[PDB]
Amino acid sequence: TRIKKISIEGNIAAGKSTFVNILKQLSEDWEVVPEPVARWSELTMEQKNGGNVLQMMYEKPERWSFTFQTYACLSRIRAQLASLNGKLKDAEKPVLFFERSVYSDRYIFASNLYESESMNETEWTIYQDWHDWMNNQQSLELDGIIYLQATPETCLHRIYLRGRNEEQGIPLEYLEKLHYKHESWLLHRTLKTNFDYLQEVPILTLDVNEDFKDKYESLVEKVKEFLSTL
Amino acid sequence: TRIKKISIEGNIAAGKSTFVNILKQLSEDWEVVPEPVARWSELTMEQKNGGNVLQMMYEKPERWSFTFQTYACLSRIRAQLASLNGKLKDAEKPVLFFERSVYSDRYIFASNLYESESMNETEWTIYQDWHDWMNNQQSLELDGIIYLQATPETCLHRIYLRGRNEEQGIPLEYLEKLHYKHESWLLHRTLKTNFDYLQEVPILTLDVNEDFKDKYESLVEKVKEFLSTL
Ligand SMILES: CCCN(c1nc(-c2nc(N)cc(N)n2)cs1)c1cc(-c2ccc(S(=O)(=O)N3CCN(C)CC3)nc2)ccc1C
Ligand SMILES: CCCN(c1nc(-c2nc(N)cc(N)n2)cs1)c1cc(-c2ccc(S(=O)(=O)N3CCN(C)CC3)nc2)ccc1C
Ligand SMILES: O=c1ccn([C@@H]2O[C@H](COP(=O)(O)OP(=O)(O)O)[C@@H](O)[C@H]2O)c(=O)[nH]1
Ligand SMILES: O=c1ccn([C@@H]2O[C@H](COP(=O)(O)OP(=O)(O)O)[C@@H](O)[C@H]2O)c(=O)[nH]1
Ligand code: NA
Ligand code: NA
Repeated sequence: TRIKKISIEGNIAAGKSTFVNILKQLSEDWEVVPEPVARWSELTMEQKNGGNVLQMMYEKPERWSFTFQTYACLSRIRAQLASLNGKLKDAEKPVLFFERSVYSDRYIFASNLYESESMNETEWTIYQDWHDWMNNQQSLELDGIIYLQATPETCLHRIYLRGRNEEQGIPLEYLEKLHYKHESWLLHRTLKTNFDYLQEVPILTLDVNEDFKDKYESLVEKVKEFLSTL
Repeated sequence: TRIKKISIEGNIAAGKSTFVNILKQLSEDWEVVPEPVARWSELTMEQKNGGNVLQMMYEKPERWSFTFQTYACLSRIRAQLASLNGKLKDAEKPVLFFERSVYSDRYIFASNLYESESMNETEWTIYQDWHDWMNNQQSLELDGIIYLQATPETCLHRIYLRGRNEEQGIPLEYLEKLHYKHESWLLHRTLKTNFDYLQEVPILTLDVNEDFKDKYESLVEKVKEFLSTL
């Protein structure tokens, strides 16, 4: 019938890609939209652009943050809309799991870059104006959020496990800042956003500090119970 | 009934703002969408952002070209859509004159900045991808184009008449480059674009080298004849 839209949120290396790849296999009624930035980490024009932008970002974040954030968010909206229009047309209970959302783009990542002076006030105000508009010009509004909650230390350890050379420099302090933002948005619900409906969207919080790759049935049971409430 | 969309195109200081302000007064069925960049040259968030971006552009175009071009084009689409949805609902023969278009944004200005190395290949490819997408996600497609054709020398003289301090440094060579692009697009129709319908859109070319402020009736007669053909 109508596709349920669920975003999977969480810190760097919390296990979102891992969890989403588990979910996709469990039901023909379940599909996933992987995060464009994750895929930037035969190549399409977007992958070539995104690999160049990520590389330049590691080199000079105060030059590239606005360009990166705008392209990442555009790429996400395009990919989410393509799945929403493309998939699950013959499903009985269709669910589309988004790996992160246009809200994590703005309120986690772009916000953090502005706070670190990697965007100036004009870049940040243009970005928010563009986001406010790019989102209204609607069908991507979330039915629920699944928060994969891990400690900064767990996420630092999982960056090490994943082994991308570019990321081994990421310090615990950066992960603690992103952790606080997620806790403010999704646990305390203190974060004010420009999207009124978000204060009321249901949120399922899953503790993923314990390795779940071979032992995920309890997490999936909580996902199925949560889905039945929507 | 259905609003006719006509873009007014031409080099810097050819007399577009002048012509559009003449047209708006002549018919209750005629409305105009002034160019956001022109208005950046009580202040809204967009005017504050746009004044800052223009100022930084004069200082360092190779840092600010991508940010400026994206914001100018967004601002234009927003303003054109607002007029298309807002105005001329009780008109018998409604016409909306756009001061320039999303096509002059990309194929005149952004293209020129890429050619001058003020955008690198990644910035230019991201911009074109964004434009290709930002335009499809449709109701702004043009019914006709009015080309206000002036020599670079006329336009250089009219920059002097207009007297904006920031512009007095603009050299003839820059105006000659923008002139060639307009002639390729609108006179020879040699310019290849990613918008197939544009090769076939009617174009009215008006020679505006002679001052028309007190003597514009022949130009308006050619506009009314052109409109009757659409
Ligand atoms: C794996 C993280 C990749 N990463 C980023 N990703 C995103 C992102 N944005 C989305 N919209 C979606 C999405 N999925 N991802 C935004 S930025 C990234 C981060 C840093 C970076 C390094 C170091 C510190 S810091 O805290 O040590 N510090 C340094 C000194 N000074 C400036 C203050 C801050 N901060 C950020 C540099 C490059 C990059 C690509
Ligand atoms: C009145 C023109 C304002 N102007 C511009 N406007 C637009 C624009 N874009 C739209 N999408 C819509 C729209 N309405 N306008 C784009 S750029 C602008 C132009 C220059 C500038 C100066 C000098 C030379 S140059 O040829 O002398 N040369 C210098 C050495 N080196 C780099 C090679 C080039 N080129 C550009 C610098 C700032 C600015 C704001
Ligand atoms: O229960 C888990 C969850 C994740 N990982 C590993 O932790 C790293 C990061 O996970 P992922 O890529 O899923 O994190 P994301 O950034 O997508 O949240 C990867 O090497 C995973 O194989 C793990 O070993 N056990
Ligand atoms: O027939 C004309 C057309 C224009 N102008 C002057 O030329 C300058 C630039 O015109 P406009 O602002 O209309 O140019 P645009 O950049 O909008 O094409 C202004 O000072 C106008 O008053 C003029 O004196 N006579
Ligand atoms: Na599936
Ligand atoms: Na009018």
